[PDB]
Amino acid sequence: EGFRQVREAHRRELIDDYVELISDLIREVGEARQVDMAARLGVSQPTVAKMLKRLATMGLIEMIPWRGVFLTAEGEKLAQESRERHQIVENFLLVLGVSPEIARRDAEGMEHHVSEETLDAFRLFTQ
Amino acid sequence: EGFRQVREAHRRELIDDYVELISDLIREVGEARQVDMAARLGVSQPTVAKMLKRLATMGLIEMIPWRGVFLTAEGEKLAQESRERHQIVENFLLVLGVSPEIARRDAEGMEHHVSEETLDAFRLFTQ
Repeated sequence: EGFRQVREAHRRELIDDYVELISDLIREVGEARQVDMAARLGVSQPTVAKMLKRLATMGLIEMIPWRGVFLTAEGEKLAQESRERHQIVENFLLVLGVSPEIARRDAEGMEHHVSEETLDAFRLFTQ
Repeated sequence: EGFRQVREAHRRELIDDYVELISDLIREVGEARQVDMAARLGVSQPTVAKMLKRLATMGLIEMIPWRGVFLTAEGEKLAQESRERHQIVENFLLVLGVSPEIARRDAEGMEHHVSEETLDAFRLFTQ
């Protein structure tokens, strides 16, 4: 599998993606169902169900019968913070002059590998 | 598991890391053994052996009895190119003003999520 540090960083990125996904789903279609999450992640339903229980254990999500998944106050803030980091990187790349599509693409995959000091540096760039 | 596009990007990053690792090992200790590769990757020996056969099939590596693993001309160039991309990102972050340690860290994890247009933009930055 791998070094503890790397697995822990990978777990963190998964958590962020899951809570951002849930918020985006509620915001776009009004609900976040397990089947829709699975389809939008590209994974089976069993693995989504598996991650949801981990999230509940971390007090990040609440599951309601016939209504799907929702975020808790802690989970919604976590999603807001991830989104914010992705935006800082995206805006930085836009200031650099990268096409809007590519800027948004790279920012999504890059953010999780950007240290805090680097993100600050990106933010710094006002121009 | 996931979307084809994502799995293919992940496979690519693994290939680069493996060939860079092999070149770095030969350069630092004169040889690249499976047990040392496994230990330095944080994975078991079975998975390294598994990836090595995939690399041989791609004509990227050659395995020699009692001598370990070596790269082919194609494999050595692939490693040189990965290293180069990591360097472009690292230098870019240094120009930005990020500490040497963090610059090298983020560049390693970032490069695989940086599109070509973005890398050019990074290179562009001369300052």
